[PDB]
Amino acid sequence: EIINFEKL
Amino acid sequence: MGPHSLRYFVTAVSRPGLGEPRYMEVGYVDDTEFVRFDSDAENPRYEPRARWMEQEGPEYWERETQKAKGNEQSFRVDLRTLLGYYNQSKGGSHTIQVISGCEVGSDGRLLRGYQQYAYDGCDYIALNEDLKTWTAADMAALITKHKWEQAGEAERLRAYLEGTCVEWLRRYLKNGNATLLRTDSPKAHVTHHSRPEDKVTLRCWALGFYPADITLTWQLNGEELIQDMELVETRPAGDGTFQKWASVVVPLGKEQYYTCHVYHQGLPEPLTLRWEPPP
Amino acid sequence: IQKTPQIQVYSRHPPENGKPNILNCYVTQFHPPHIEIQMLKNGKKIPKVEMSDMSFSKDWSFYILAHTEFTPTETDTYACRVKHDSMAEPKTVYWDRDM
Repeated sequence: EIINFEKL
Repeated sequence: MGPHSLRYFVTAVSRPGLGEPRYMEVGYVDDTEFVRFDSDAENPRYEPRARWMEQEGPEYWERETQKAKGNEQSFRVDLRTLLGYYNQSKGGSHTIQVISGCEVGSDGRLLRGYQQYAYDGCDYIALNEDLKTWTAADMAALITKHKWEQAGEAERLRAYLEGTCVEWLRRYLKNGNATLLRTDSPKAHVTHHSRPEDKVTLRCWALGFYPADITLTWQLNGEELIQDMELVETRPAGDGTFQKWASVVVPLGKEQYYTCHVYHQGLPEPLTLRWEPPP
Repeated sequence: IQKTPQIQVYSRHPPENGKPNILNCYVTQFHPPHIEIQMLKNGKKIPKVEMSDMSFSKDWSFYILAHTEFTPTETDTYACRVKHDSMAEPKTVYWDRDM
């Protein structure tokens, strides 16, 4: 299960 | 079962004027792909392989599809953000890639965590070994660094790494553990090829092996020929298995003085072969 | 930056004349991911070439496996031709059945 990515 | 890894490979590629960015999430267990999201479809969804499907249920993959589309759109913004950071024209194609995941030891405990970013194929920013601080690669990534340092992004990742990531990995095995079941020993043979004059080439082949890691060596009466040896990068056969070869140029008539050695985790012990001419 | 593709062309199984086999063209070490790959039989594009999904490795470089069905003969010449932004001109690599 992949993480939720956060804005760069 | 020794150390194990869960890793996601993420690609976001803009193509201005030619459509929306192409987004992909690819999940690997022990370097075996087990799931893939590809945004390049009318109604795109997570495509788990048979095992993870229905050994997890439809609801779950539905929710991961929705999380994938969420990530997709967040990355869309990021591509625009990075144009600004680097003062790049809006008309060119650019890529962002992530490797994200964890590795556990045989005790089930987290060994290593992965959260690393690249822009146009160069390192951008990465979570350090300490799982607390970040390595920015350049001035643009310092902007991302400061921002994440403020929001406590590192702590957000430790929780995922030590919680969700690690637990998924523990769940996979027991249940399965299919990389030793997927272990295939190389089958080796030596071929013989003519060079100019009084030299010949002996080529040691390893075929049909998995996983990809392998070693081939040539020995002249004990003592690896640590040079003069040619080889190719290990390469896929396309049926799941891999191939490699190593060759040496030896004198004509002296082929029986050379031995090929093949080391692969699938083998009861290293293979040892010579050129066998038919009679 | 931009990385320059490396190419290998080789059969799935040891080739023997007359026996259906598969011809691979394995392209690695390239970036950006847009790449144009074709396989050629005796100078002419083979129309039915199947592509793997594209992946990338730890160093960020992409890779992909093109392949096509073939039955080797003593004389037919195969090649794989790759067009990619890192290269002024298309790189071509010939199948050598000893490699």
